[PDB]
Amino acid sequence: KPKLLYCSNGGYFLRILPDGTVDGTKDRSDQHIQLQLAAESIGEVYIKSTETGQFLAMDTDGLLYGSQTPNEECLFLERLEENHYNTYISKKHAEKHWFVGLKKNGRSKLGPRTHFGQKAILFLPLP
Ligand SMILES: O=S(=O)(O)OC[C@H]1O[C@@](COS(=O)(=O)O)(O[C@H]2O[C@H](COS(=O)(=O)O)[C@@H](OS(=O)(=O)O)[C@H](OS(=O)(=O)O)[C@H]2OS(=O)(=O)O)[C@@H](OS(=O)(=O)O)[C@@H]1OS(=O)(=O)O
Repeated sequence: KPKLLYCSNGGYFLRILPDGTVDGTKDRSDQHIQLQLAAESIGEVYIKSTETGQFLAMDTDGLLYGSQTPNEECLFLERLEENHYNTYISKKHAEKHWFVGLKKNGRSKLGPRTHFGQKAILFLPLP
């Protein structure tokens, strides 16, 4: 079943738009925020648009984008927190510790600027 991913940062909702831009919006009633993430392995996720069909990917520059094709850059790893919010990692760029993050202006974040402890790094699934 669907889920909205609520970022603690500014109270936005991860949004994959059809062109492939990933940002957050605070208009919970929007078509593109509905997200469906399936576990493809032990603590390994795939978040994907319920509407457009595309995927959450992060290129080798740290920019999260929407991909048509599930490809090596679509597996983020889930990791529950102490406060019960998640934290998704790029699996291709784990080494680096590049996460999924939104800024307080909506602009998605760059993997090479996601540090453990940011309020950006935390997302919390809602129905
Ligand atoms: O463009 S911004 O809007 O982000 O304007 C701020 C630029 O400064 C950064 C520097 O990078 S950082 O060292 O990793 O922080 O971040 C600092 O300011 C932003 C601005 O907020 S805003 O909502 O984007 O307008 C804060 O970003 S955010 O994560 O809060 O959204 C940074 O906070 S934090 O690092 O994430 O905790 C803040 O730095 S700090 O809190 O003092 O450490 C760049 O934003 S950043 O990449 O998100 O950090 C901004 O330039 S950038 O092109 O947006 O990256």
